[PDB]
Amino acid sequence: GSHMCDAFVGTWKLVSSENFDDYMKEVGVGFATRKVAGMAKPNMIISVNGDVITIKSESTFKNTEISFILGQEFDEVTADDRKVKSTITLDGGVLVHVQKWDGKSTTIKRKREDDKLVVECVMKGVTSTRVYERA
Ligand SMILES: O=C(O)CCn1c(-c2ccccc2)c(-c2ccccc2)c2cc(C3CC3)ccc21
Repeated sequence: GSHMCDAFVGTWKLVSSENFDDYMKEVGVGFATRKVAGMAKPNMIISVNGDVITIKSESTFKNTEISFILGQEFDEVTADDRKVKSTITLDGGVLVHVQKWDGKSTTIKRKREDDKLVVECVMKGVTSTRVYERA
Protein backbone atom coordinates (compact mmCIF):
# COMPACT_ATOMS: atom_id res chain seq x y z
CA GLY A 1 0.00 0.00 0.00
CA SER A 2 0.72 3.73 0.18
CA HIS A 3 3.86 5.29 1.61
CA MET A 4 4.76 8.82 2.70
CA CYS A 5 6.85 9.31 -0.47
CA ASP A 6 3.75 8.85 -2.65
CA ALA A 7 3.47 12.77 -2.05
CA PHE A 8 6.34 13.13 -4.57
CA VAL A 9 4.74 10.77 -7.12
CA GLY A 10 3.44 12.33 -10.36
CA THR A 11 4.37 14.64 -13.24
CA TRP A 12 5.94 17.99 -12.50
CA LYS A 13 6.98 21.01 -14.61
CA LEU A 14 9.70 23.52 -13.78
CA VAL A 15 8.30 26.99 -13.03
CA SER A 16 11.15 28.90 -11.27
CA SER A 17 14.96 28.57 -11.34
CA GLU A 18 17.20 30.69 -9.11
CA ASN A 19 21.02 30.78 -9.19
CA PHE A 20 21.29 27.63 -11.22
CA ASP A 21 24.09 29.00 -13.35
CA ASP A 22 26.22 29.72 -10.21
CA TYR A 23 25.41 26.14 -8.90
CA MET A 24 26.51 24.63 -12.18
CA LYS A 25 29.73 26.74 -12.08
CA GLU A 26 30.54 25.27 -8.57
CA VAL A 27 29.88 21.76 -9.85
CA GLY A 28 32.29 22.41 -12.70
CA VAL A 29 29.93 22.45 -15.75
CA GLY A 30 31.52 24.11 -18.77
CA PHE A 31 30.15 27.14 -20.56
CA ALA A 32 28.18 25.67 -23.47
CA THR A 33 26.61 22.92 -21.38
CA ARG A 34 25.66 25.55 -18.70
CA LYS A 35 23.97 27.78 -21.27
CA VAL A 36 21.98 24.95 -22.95
CA ALA A 37 21.13 23.17 -19.63
CA GLY A 38 20.16 26.48 -17.99
CA MET A 39 17.69 27.19 -20.74
CA ALA A 40 15.95 23.83 -20.23
CA LYS A 41 12.52 23.69 -18.57
CA PRO A 42 12.42 19.92 -17.75
CA ASN A 43 9.40 18.01 -16.66
CA MET A 44 10.16 15.60 -13.77
CA ILE A 45 8.29 12.30 -13.47
CA ILE A 46 8.48 10.42 -10.09
CA SER A 47 7.02 6.89 -9.61
CA VAL A 48 7.22 4.12 -7.01
CA ASN A 49 6.99 0.31 -7.55
CA GLY A 50 7.51 -1.69 -4.35
CA ASP A 51 10.85 -0.60 -2.91
CA VAL A 52 12.02 0.92 -6.18
CA ILE A 53 11.67 4.66 -6.77
CA THR A 54 12.18 6.08 -10.31
CA ILE A 55 12.89 9.80 -11.11
CA LYS A 56 12.94 10.83 -14.80
CA SER A 57 13.58 14.17 -16.48
CA GLU A 58 12.19 15.00 -19.88
CA SER A 59 13.43 18.05 -21.81
CA THR A 60 14.82 19.51 -25.04
CA PHE A 61 18.29 19.17 -23.60
CA LYS A 62 18.50 15.66 -22.04
CA ASN A 63 16.11 13.00 -20.83
CA THR A 64 17.53 11.24 -17.72
CA GLU A 65 16.28 8.33 -15.60
CA ILE A 66 17.30 6.84 -12.27
CA SER A 67 15.79 3.92 -10.35
CA PHE A 68 16.94 3.10 -6.83
CA ILE A 69 16.13 1.70 -3.37
CA LEU A 70 16.49 4.13 -0.38
CA GLY A 71 19.82 3.85 1.36
CA GLN A 72 21.35 1.61 -1.39
CA GLU A 73 24.17 3.26 -3.35
CA PHE A 74 24.00 3.18 -7.17
CA ASP A 75 25.81 4.44 -10.32
CA GLU A 76 24.36 7.51 -12.03
CA VAL A 77 25.40 9.45 -15.18
CA THR A 78 24.10 13.05 -14.73
CA ALA A 79 22.60 15.48 -17.41
CA ASP A 80 26.07 17.16 -17.67
CA ASP A 81 27.74 13.66 -18.11
CA ARG A 82 29.38 13.19 -14.74
CA LYS A 83 29.68 9.52 -13.62
CA VAL A 84 28.76 9.62 -9.93
CA LYS A 85 28.10 7.35 -6.96
CA SER A 86 24.65 8.28 -5.61
CA THR A 87 22.73 7.41 -2.53
CA ILE A 88 19.21 8.62 -1.82
CA THR A 89 17.54 8.57 1.56
CA LEU A 90 14.56 10.03 3.28
CA ASP A 91 15.25 12.38 6.17
CA GLY A 92 11.98 13.38 7.73
CA GLY A 93 9.93 13.90 4.64
CA VAL A 94 12.86 15.25 2.57
CA LEU A 95 14.38 13.12 -0.23
CA VAL A 96 18.15 13.68 0.15
CA HIS A 97 20.30 12.71 -2.90
CA VAL A 98 24.03 12.74 -2.38
CA GLN A 99 26.28 12.48 -5.52
CA LYS A 100 30.03 11.78 -5.10
CA TRP A 101 32.70 11.90 -7.82
CA ASP A 102 36.43 12.77 -8.01
CA GLY A 103 36.58 13.62 -4.34
CA LYS A 104 33.62 16.11 -4.55
CA SER A 105 30.05 15.79 -3.45
CA THR A 106 26.83 17.69 -4.06
CA THR A 107 23.46 17.25 -2.31
CA ILE A 108 20.04 17.71 -3.97
CA LYS A 109 17.11 17.85 -1.56
CA ARG A 110 13.51 17.57 -2.74
CA LYS A 111 10.61 18.51 -0.43
CA ARG A 112 6.95 19.37 -0.89
CA GLU A 113 5.83 22.92 0.04
CA ASP A 114 2.20 23.85 -0.61
CA ASP A 115 1.45 22.62 -4.11
CA LYS A 116 5.04 22.91 -5.22
CA LEU A 117 7.95 20.45 -5.17
CA VAL A 118 10.95 22.57 -4.09
CA VAL A 119 14.39 21.27 -5.12
CA GLU A 120 17.48 22.71 -3.44
CA CYS A 121 20.81 21.90 -5.05
CA VAL A 122 23.85 22.56 -2.83
CA MET A 123 27.55 22.51 -3.75
CA LYS A 124 29.81 23.83 -1.02
CA GLY A 125 28.29 27.23 -0.26
CA VAL A 126 26.28 27.76 -3.42
CA THR A 127 22.59 26.90 -3.39
CA SER A 128 20.21 26.82 -6.33
CA THR A 129 16.39 26.62 -5.90
CA ARG A 130 14.33 24.91 -8.62
CA VAL A 131 10.54 25.03 -8.06
CA TYR A 132 8.17 22.60 -9.83
CA GLU A 133 4.39 22.54 -9.96
CA ARG A 134 2.10 19.78 -11.13
CA ALA A 135 1.99 19.46 -14.87
O1 LIG B 1 15.56 19.58 -10.48
C1 LIG B 1 16.78 19.91 -10.73
O2 LIG B 1 16.92 20.71 -11.71
C2 LIG B 1 17.89 19.15 -10.01
C3 LIG B 1 18.18 17.71 -10.51
N1 LIG B 1 18.61 17.97 -11.92
C4 LIG B 1 17.89 17.84 -13.05
C5 LIG B 1 16.53 17.24 -13.12
C6 LIG B 1 16.52 15.90 -12.71
C7 LIG B 1 15.30 15.17 -12.71
C8 LIG B 1 14.12 15.84 -13.06
C9 LIG B 1 14.17 17.20 -13.51
C10 LIG B 1 15.39 17.92 -13.51
C11 LIG B 1 18.62 18.35 -14.19
C12 LIG B 1 18.21 18.44 -15.63
C13 LIG B 1 17.56 17.40 -16.31
C14 LIG B 1 17.22 17.57 -17.65
C15 LIG B 1 17.44 18.83 -18.29
C16 LIG B 1 18.05 19.89 -17.57
C17 LIG B 1 18.43 19.70 -16.21
C18 LIG B 1 19.89 18.80 -13.64
C19 LIG B 1 21.02 19.31 -14.22
C20 LIG B 1 22.09 19.64 -13.42
C21 LIG B 1 23.28 20.24 -14.16
C22 LIG B 1 24.14 19.08 -13.85
C23 LIG B 1 24.48 20.43 -13.22
C24 LIG B 1 22.03 19.40 -12.01
C25 LIG B 1 20.91 18.85 -11.36
C26 LIG B 1 19.83 18.51 -12.17
